[PDB]
Amino acid sequence: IHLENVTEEFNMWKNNMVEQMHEDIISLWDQSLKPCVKLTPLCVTLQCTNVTN
Amino acid sequence: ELTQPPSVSVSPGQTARITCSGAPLTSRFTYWYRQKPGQAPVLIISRSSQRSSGWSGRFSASWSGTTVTLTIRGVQADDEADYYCQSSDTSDSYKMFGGGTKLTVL
Amino acid sequence: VQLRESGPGLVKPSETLSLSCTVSNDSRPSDHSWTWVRQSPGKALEWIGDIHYNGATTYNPSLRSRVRIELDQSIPRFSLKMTSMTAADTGMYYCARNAIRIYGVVALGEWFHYGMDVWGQGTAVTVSS
Ligand SMILES: *[C@@H]1O[C@H](CO)[C@@H](O[C@@H]2O[C@H](CO)[C@@H](O[C@@H]3O[C@H](CO[C@H]4O[C@H](CO[C@H]5O[C@H](CO)[C@@H](O)[C@H](O)[C@@H]5O[C@H]5O[C@H](CO)[C@@H](O)[C@H](O)[C@@H]5O)[C@@H](O)[C@H](O[C@H]5O[C@H](CO)[C@@H](O)[C@H](O)[C@@H]5O)[C@@H]4O)[C@@H](O)[C@H](O[C@H]4O[C@H](CO)[C@@H](O)[C@H](O)[C@@H]4O[C@H]4O[C@H](CO)[C@@H](O)[C@H](O)[C@@H]4O[C@H]4O[C@H](CO)[C@@H](O)[C@H](O)[C@@H]4O)[C@@H]3O)[C@H](O)[C@H]2NC(C)=O)[C@H](O)[C@H]1NC(C)=O
Ligand SMILES: *[C@@H]1O[C@H](CO)[C@@H](O[C@@H]2O[C@H](CO)[C@@H](O[C@@H]3O[C@H](CO)[C@@H](O)[C@H](O[C@H]4O[C@H](CO)[C@@H](O)[C@H](O)[C@@H]4O[C@H]4O[C@H](CO)[C@@H](O)[C@H](O)[C@@H]4O[C@H]4O[C@H](CO)[C@@H](O)[C@H](O)[C@@H]4O)[C@@H]3O)[C@H](O)[C@H]2NC(C)=O)[C@H](O)[C@H]1NC(C)=O
Ligand SMILES: *[C@@H]1O[C@H](CO)[C@@H](O)[C@H](O)[C@H]1NC(C)=O
Ligand SMILES: *[C@@H]1O[C@H](CO)[C@@H](O)[C@H](O)[C@H]1NC(C)=O
Repeated sequence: IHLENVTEEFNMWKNNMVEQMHEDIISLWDQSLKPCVKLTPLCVTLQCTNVTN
Repeated sequence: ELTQPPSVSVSPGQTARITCSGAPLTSRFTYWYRQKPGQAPVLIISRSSQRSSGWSGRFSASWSGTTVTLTIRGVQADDEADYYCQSSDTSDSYKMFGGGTKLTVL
Repeated sequence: VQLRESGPGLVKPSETLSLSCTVSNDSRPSDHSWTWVRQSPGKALEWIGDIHYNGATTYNPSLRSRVRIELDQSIPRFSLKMTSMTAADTGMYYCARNAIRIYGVVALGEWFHYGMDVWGQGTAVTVSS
């Protein structure tokens, strides 16, 4: 809804929209990480070599 | 550089093996050639992609330390020539040849 | 694929050297390497230098001060400029194609040398008087 002649100054560096958006996705992406496999028996004495050719 | 036997003697029918040694062969890839006297060299062992043993047809080659063995299966009397291993340096700056190895067929 | 060298036969000592190698019947002449390799009688082979069609050349560093390899691509014939001929350089000289196949980005070094498949005529380079 377009408005007529409202002198309003922004401040993109100081708002809580950025602060919440940073808080939302980290919590949301951690929420997808919950039901997956933990899978920490593999932290063992791994031994390797170069790929042979 | 590289290090080869000067000459290898074998009867026909057996398996002759030539050991190209040298300091750059710790890392880099080894070529092989054949040259008849009075004629041109002939590439005899080339390579495919890296994890593919190059190419295995009539000849083969293994690697152990700074030594590379040139396996010749089924020696007859027609392959009499002089043979050459070739590589480059690990720094990848210049290309050297082997000393030269004569095939001696009984 | 054909190839043929080009030579004068008899060269005096302390003069220069002008050789070339003409290539035909090559569907992709633009993506190989082109090299000179010489041979002394009863001796091993002796790499000289190489050229690629970008213009990048390398050389044998011991021979580098007297040699130069240049190139025409319209006629697929690359040249050879050796200076200061000595009698120890009397031998059998060769032009050769060193093939390269490609498994990806050329600018990232996803290529490898196939190997030197095609060898030249040979020329009795005689440095005498
Ligand atoms: C970002 O931008 C980048 C651009 O800057 C871009 O990089 C490009 O990436 C792609 C892939 O990532 C690169 O593509 C590769 O190209 C290779 C070279 O292809 C060219 O050369 C062939 C060869 O043609 C020769 O032969 C014919 C006759 O048949 C002649 O007419 C030719 O002129 C030429 O002849 C010369 O060579 C002869 C042989 O030595 C000489 O005797 C002769 O004198 C001649 O001088 C050309 O044919 C190509 O043109 C078209 O033709 C084919 C025909 O089928 C088309 O299929 C093809 O698509 C072309 O349109 C072209 O000019 C290819 O080798 C390479 O393909 C290999 O890999 C793929 C994937 O693995 C395979 O599917 C494919 O089959 C090939 O595998 C064979 O070869 C490799 C060798 O390493 C082996 O590993 C593999 O096992 C297989 O080997 C088998 O077959 C061999 C031969 O068949 C045999 O010898 C083996 O022993 C074995 O049996 C691939 O396509 C491209 O070059 C890059 N470009 C640059 C500039 O970097 C990048 O992608 C971009 N990235 C993004 C995200 O956009
Ligand atoms: C910021 O950007 C600027 C410009 O945008 C950069 O400056 C440029 O930097 C380039 C590399 O640092 C430099 O290119 C070189 O220039 C010389 C002379 O012009 C040229 O000879 C070089 O070509 C060699 O190097 C390239 C890449 O390494 C190879 O693809 C090329 O084939 C040449 O390498 C060959 O010779 C080497 C010699 O030691 C061998 O070691 C090497 O293996 C290779 O041999 C193979 O290729 C041959 C050709 O096929 C073949 O015969 C042989 O048998 C082997 O197969 C290279 O083009 C630019 O000159 C330079 N420009 C300016 C104006 O200075 C700058 O670096 C950037 N800044 C920073 C901080 O990086
Ligand atoms: C090279 O390695 C592959 C797999 O690593 C193997 O199948 C092949 O037998 C090997 N060839 C030689 C000659 O050692
Ligand atoms: C080029 O040589 C090939 C053999 O490598 C041959 O099959 C072909 O016919 C020749 N091309 C022409 C145009 O004669």
